[PDB]
This record gives sequence, structure tokens and C-alpha cells, in this order.
Amino acid sequence: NSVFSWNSKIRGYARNGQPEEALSLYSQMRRSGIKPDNYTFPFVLKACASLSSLKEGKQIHGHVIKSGFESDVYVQSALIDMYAKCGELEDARKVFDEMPERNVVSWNAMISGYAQNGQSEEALELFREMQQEGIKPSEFTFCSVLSACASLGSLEMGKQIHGYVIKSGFESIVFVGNALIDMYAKCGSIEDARKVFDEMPERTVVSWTAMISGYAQNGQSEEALELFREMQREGVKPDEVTLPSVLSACANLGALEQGKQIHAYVIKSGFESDVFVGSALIDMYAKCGSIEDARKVFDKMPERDVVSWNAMIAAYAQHGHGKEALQLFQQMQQEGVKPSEVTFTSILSACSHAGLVDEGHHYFESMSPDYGITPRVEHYGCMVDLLGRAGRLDEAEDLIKSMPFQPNVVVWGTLLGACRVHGDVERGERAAERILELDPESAAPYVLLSNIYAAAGRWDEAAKVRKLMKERGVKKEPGCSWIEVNNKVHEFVAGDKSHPQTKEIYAELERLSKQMKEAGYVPDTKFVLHDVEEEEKEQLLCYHSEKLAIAFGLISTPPGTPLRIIKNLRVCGDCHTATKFISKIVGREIVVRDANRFHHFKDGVCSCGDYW
Ligand SMILES: [Zn+2]
Ligand SMILES: [Zn+2]
Repeated sequence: NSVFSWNSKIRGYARNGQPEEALSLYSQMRRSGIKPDNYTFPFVLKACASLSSLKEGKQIHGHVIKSGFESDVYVQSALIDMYAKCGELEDARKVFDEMPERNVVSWNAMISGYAQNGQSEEALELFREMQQEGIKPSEFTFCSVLSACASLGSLEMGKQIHGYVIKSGFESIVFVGNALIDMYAKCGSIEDARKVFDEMPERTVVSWTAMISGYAQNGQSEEALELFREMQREGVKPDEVTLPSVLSACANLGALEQGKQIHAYVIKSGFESDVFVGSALIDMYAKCGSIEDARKVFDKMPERDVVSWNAMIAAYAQHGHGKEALQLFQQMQQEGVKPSEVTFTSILSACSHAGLVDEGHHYFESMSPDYGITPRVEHYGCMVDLLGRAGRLDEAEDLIKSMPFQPNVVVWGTLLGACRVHGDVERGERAAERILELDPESAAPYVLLSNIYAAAGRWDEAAKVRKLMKERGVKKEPGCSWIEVNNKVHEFVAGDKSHPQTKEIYAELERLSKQMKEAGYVPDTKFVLHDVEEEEKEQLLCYHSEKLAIAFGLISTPPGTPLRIIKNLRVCGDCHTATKFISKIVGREIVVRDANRFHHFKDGVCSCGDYW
């Protein structure tokens, strides 16, 4: 016999998903006295990479040295790919540098090894070095560096690689089209991603999934759903990767009935038992204001891993069911499910929204000694929110300084929001400037500080803050409220008159306002950000978008039915008070999801405890 027979059988096993059989063959060849050649080693090393077995891979490296093939280009490229897929990028790089000759396959193995393992900068650096030497990149090369740009968020870089793909005539390769959509979406230019998606002559389910995900991640949930319907019209079958993004779009919109329709499709198509689909269903029901249906999904799941537990814990957290989240955190450990840093963000968030100060401190301090997990900046952010709700503003600011991280806008905004609740003008002042230094084009610090000054009677400084905001050309996005009625999502802006039942909506607000007034409600116009007469301020206040949505819900659903409102920005203090009164008057539960919290208004009381 000869090595050519063995190579044929090893090639067969290695390319049919039987790496262990290929390696078992390689061992037999060794005993039989037939020596491998430069064609055997890539297949056996690829088998090692398929199993993520560094030990055997290192043994084969030893055989490559002894056999005198330390200079063969294909063997060395196979060594690179083996070390990379085994999580040893330094060993792979060492092999790449010592090579006496490299072809394009060797560069792709090293570049892709970096991109697939997070080191996006070194991947692009390697790619720049590759182009100076004049080595033509293949379509796989471009897919790797496009994924590196997507990770880094550098849009201008991806635009460059896009031109390079146009130059190399790869723009019609299906994989390249998918990689470009993914890059543009994650870099923020969703229109250019759609431009690529429409131009593709051939689209797979991966192509549709990338376009749908991009829309869903950039908040554009309606276009995601429209493309998901279009995808069914063209005959492209969604799979277990498509559905989470579709569910995420439903989650953002808060359309509970649209979510249940996608849930039934999930059941029809047999994807319900998929673990990411189930976690997405939990999140979707939670985000749609139905903690009961999220719990039903969780309870009937045949398989519950860490992301399923995290999703259900996070679901209870954002609804302020703090004790239930912690009960689940305990139950999850008793069932042998190890927490992650995501679990701790959720249970610390649960302690925040429910005011469990002592519980939050103990969990946070227990992260490093009692688990393997060192706190990240979001865990410190949760703690700053916890201290803020407790009125311990000094502790919270000191924690921001004493933090072993760079303070970000989230952590300062948390403190700034806490300053508004507790009337801490000077600390609010400091927190605002810190936010402006980090993000000068954000409107939230200006509006917040103006509110601070106004509540404290400092009308002059409040006006100068608003004046400075207009000067710097910074504008806040208009408010917006959505409500699902009869399987349709109705949108309202402040003072809306475009709805076909405007007459009945405004008439219902008139009737309702008479009952609120008789119950003690007194409009507070102090923070109507409009330089107009008092009587005009009260008229604007009457028709803030969440009260239009509540009124539409009241005339469109039978009495006693819960109402579920989604607000894009924030529920102003007067609408929060107003909705407390309304919930008792109409005998309904009213659920408002604003940017930060879930407000459950029940019998004159809100679940947030008047801190948001
Ligand atoms: Zn309001
Ligand atoms: Zn509330």
C-alpha cells in the first residue's frame, strides 16, 4: 500500500463530519509504518480544529517538525487554523510569522482567526499588511474584515472594504452581500444595508435575517415586521435564527397581540423548543406588559439554560417584581444553573426597581468572592441607581469616582435623574456638565437641569439652560405613545388631531378630567417646556400623548380591561399623577412602559413608588 490510499480514506472521513475517524486512521497509519505527506497533515489538523483538541493538534505539530514539512505552505496554514479554532491565537500568530512562504489561504486563516475571536483591530491591521504585499484577497478575506468592522463599529472603514469588494468583482457573492448588510447595520447606516439587500441577485434566509435584525436593532421595528411578512410572500422560510429578531421587533413595539400571532407561527413551524426562541418569547411577552405569559413560556420550556433563566429574571426585574426575581435567582442555583454577569445585572436591576437596598449591596459584594464574576461597569451602574432611589446621593457620586472604570453617560444620567427626584440642584448641576462633556449633542441633560431649576424656583437659570440648548442646536425628539387596539398599534403625539376618532378621544378626556378634578387632581404646569401663558400651558398639558392613548383605550375596550401603553420618552410628573387618579376612577390596571421603567398603575398607586 501507500500513503495515497490512506490520504483518500482520511480525506473522506474528515470531509464527512467524522474527525475522530480521520484521527483514528492517522494513528493506524503511524503504526503501519506508512509516513504522511504534505496532503495528510491539513486534513488531520482540520480534524483537530473541528474537535477543539489542542493536545492532538500539538502532537501533530510535532510530527510536522520531524517529517521535514516545516516549510510547506498548506501544512503551516493548517497549523494556523488549528491553533486559532482552539483558542490559541499567539501560537497561531507564531506559526504565521515563522512561515517561509504564505499564500492567500495562510493570510485568511490568520485574519479570520483574529476576527472570529474578537481581536478586530489586529484583524484589520493584518489585512492592511496583506494588501501592501499585493496578495489578492478572496471573498472569505472580505467577509472576515467586514465582520471586524461590524464589531468595531467603524462605518468609514467598512465603506472602504465595500469599494475593495466592488473592485474585486465579489459584490454578487451571497456571503459577501450578507456580510455587508451585517456591517452597515451594526455601524449605523441602515439605509446602505438596505441598498445592498435590495441589490442582491440571490437572497437566502440568512440575507433576510440580517436585514430584519438590522431594522430591529436600530429601533425600526415596523420595517422589520414588514420585511418578515414580505419574506413569507416570497416563499423564504424563516428559521430559528430569524424568529428571535422578529420577536425582538414585537417586543420593542409592545404589541402584545402581534407577539401572540408570531408565537403561534413559532409553534406551527416547530421552533418553539429552541432555546433562543424561548428566551426571545419570554422577553417579548415581558416587553409587551404580560409577565404572566412570559412565565407560562418559561414554565413549559422543555430545556432551560442560563439565558432562559436570565430572561425570566430580567422580565420580573423590569416589572418591579423584585422578590420574585430573587426567588428565581435562588431556584436557578438550586437546580445547578451557574449565574453569569448577565444574571447579576438583572438581579441588581431587580433590587433597584423594587428598592431592596440591603439585598442589592449583599449581591454586589458577593459577586467576586462568592462567585467567579468581577463586577463590570453596568453592575456599578445598578448600584448607583440603587443608592439614588434610597436618597444616598453622596454614596452614589462617590461610587462613580471610586469606580475602576471610566464614567459613562448612563451612570451620570442615573445620578442626574436621582437628583431631580430628590431636588439636589448642585449635584444635578455637576452631573449635567459631566454628561455634556461626554455627549454634548444629547438633549436629556438640558431638559433635566431646566426641570431642576424650575422645581427649585430658579426660573432665570432654567430659562438660560433652555436658551443654551437652542443656541447649541440641540433638539429633543418629540414624545410618542403607542397602544394596541383590535390588533392595530395606534400612535399618538402630544396634541394629536390626526386620529379618525379624535372627537371621541377628546370628548372622553373632557368627561374624565371632570372626575379627576372632583378627586383632587390639580394640573401642574411647572414643567410644560413652552414659554406661553398659563392657560395655554394647561391646554397643552391636557393632551400629552399618553393621555390621548389612555383615552382611546378607554372608549375602545370593555370596562375593566387592562390598558397597555408604550411611551418612547418619559412620563412627565403630572401625567404620572394623572394616571394614578385615572386608574382608580375607571377601575382598570393601566400599564405604561416608558424609556426606563414599567409603571403599573393600580387603584391610585403606581408600582414604581413615584421614583422614575
Ligand atoms: Zn405629561
Ligand atoms: Zn410609576
